[PDB]
Amino acid sequence: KIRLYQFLLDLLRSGDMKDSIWWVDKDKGTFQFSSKHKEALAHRWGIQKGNRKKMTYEKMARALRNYGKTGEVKKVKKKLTYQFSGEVLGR
DNA sequence: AATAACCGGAAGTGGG
DNA sequence: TCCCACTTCCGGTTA
Ligand code: NA
Ligand code: NA
Repeated sequence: KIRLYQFLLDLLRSGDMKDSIWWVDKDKGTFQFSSKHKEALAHRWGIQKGNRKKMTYEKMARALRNYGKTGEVKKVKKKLTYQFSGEVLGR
């Protein structure tokens, strides 16, 4: 099953949910969620995963924070903004 | 207060 | 057995 960071990177590449997520500076790997439309993207993540409960942005971001230590995704000090690692961007 | 973004410990679920 | 990669729940902080 796909990993959350890859789900997000794939969305950014495909542009299929452009109103929910977008690059801030794609060269740096920085991206930002929509305040008003992030839940639709979270819902899609849960359905793609086959999870028992409805996925929420709160729970999705709880998972995102766990990447801080290993480094795949880090929180940026900007509203709803995160950053992929160079390794994630390359791989 | 109402709303929103952000936080993480702890325990549960999946598939190795 | 016991870690993976989250998920779910809860209580919380800051603006
Ligand atoms: Na929020
Ligand atoms: Na603010």
